[PDB]
Amino acid sequence: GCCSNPACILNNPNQC
Repeated sequence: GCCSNPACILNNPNQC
């Protein structure tokens, strides 16, 4: 999901 690095990390909401 977002544990590695999709666009999630940029905002760092979920980050997994």
